Parts: sequence; C-alpha cells; structure tokens
Amino acid sequence: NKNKKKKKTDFILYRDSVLTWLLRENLGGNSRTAMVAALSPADINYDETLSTLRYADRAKQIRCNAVINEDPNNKLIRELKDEVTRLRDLLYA
Amino acid sequence: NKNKKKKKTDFILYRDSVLTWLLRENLGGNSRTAMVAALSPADINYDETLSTLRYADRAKQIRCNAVINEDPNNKLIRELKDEVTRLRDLLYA
Repeated sequence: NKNKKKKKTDFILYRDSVLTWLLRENLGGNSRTAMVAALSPADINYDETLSTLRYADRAKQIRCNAVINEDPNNKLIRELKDEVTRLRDLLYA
Repeated sequence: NKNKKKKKTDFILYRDSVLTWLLRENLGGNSRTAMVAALSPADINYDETLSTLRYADRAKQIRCNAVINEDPNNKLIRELKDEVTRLRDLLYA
C-alpha cells in the first residue's frame, strides 16, 4: 500500500489449518469484516490481555476489498445503454 | 439446360425391372413427374423417417445446410456497439 506498489509476491499461506482455509474469503478478498476482542480485567491475566491487544491492533492494519459483482453481460449491457443515452443526449441537444 | 450440349442420349435403362418397364412411356418421352414422401412425427420411429428422407433426397437432390444463431446477449451487445458507432459518427459528422 505505501512502500512503492511493486506487488512483491510474498503470498499469505492459508492451507495450514481448516479454520484459515474456510475463512479464506473473509480474511481477504470480496468481504468486509470486523474483529470483536473480549478482555478480562483481572491483574493476574496480564500477558494474555497484552497478546489480545497487540493482535487486535495488528488486525486493524488489514485491508478488505469487498466488491459487488453481477453477470458481466448484464453489466456491459447497462454500460452500453448509458453510453447510447449519453450520445443521444449529446446529438439531441 | 446448363451447357446446351445434350449428353448424347445417356440411353436410360428401363428393361431392368417390370415396374419401370411398364411405365416407360410415362417417365420418358414428353412427360412430367412429381413425387410426395410422407413422414411420421414420433420420436420413437426415427430410422423409418431417416430412410424415407434419404431415399427422398434422390431425384434432383437439393443442396441442404444449417444456420445456427448466436448467444442473444452477444447479439444485443453487438447491436448496442453498432448504434454507439453510428452515434459517435452522428457526433463526428
């Protein structure tokens, strides 16, 4: 996002566990999402709370790219309909 | 009819079967012929109809072919693109 834009090919590995494998799309792809981190306030539970905080903060840095898709034929037909409408408005004026 | 050069007499041969022998005056000479072939519409009776069409295909076989049309969405896209091209021309001109 910020470095240059080269699309360094470091790929994420999701085939390790079934949990990551089945949540392939939600973690990244055509989905938008939220993380809900619960916390225990007891002083004895300090390290686990810090781990939860740090990984929630890391999860904040993640970008989602949800996009709506339909039949490309219908989308192209609608775009061409808008184009001919624009041209008709141009010549009618 | 095509080349003006009658093919000699191609002496037709009827003395081969009694049916064509008795009807020699009607097929040949100054005469006209017409044939009608019946066809049944059952999907079950396929090869009967196939044989009937095959044997009816003789006697001045007529050139046959198929057509096949295209995906309706593609035709609509092509028509829209042609209209857009005309209008762009309606704009250029």
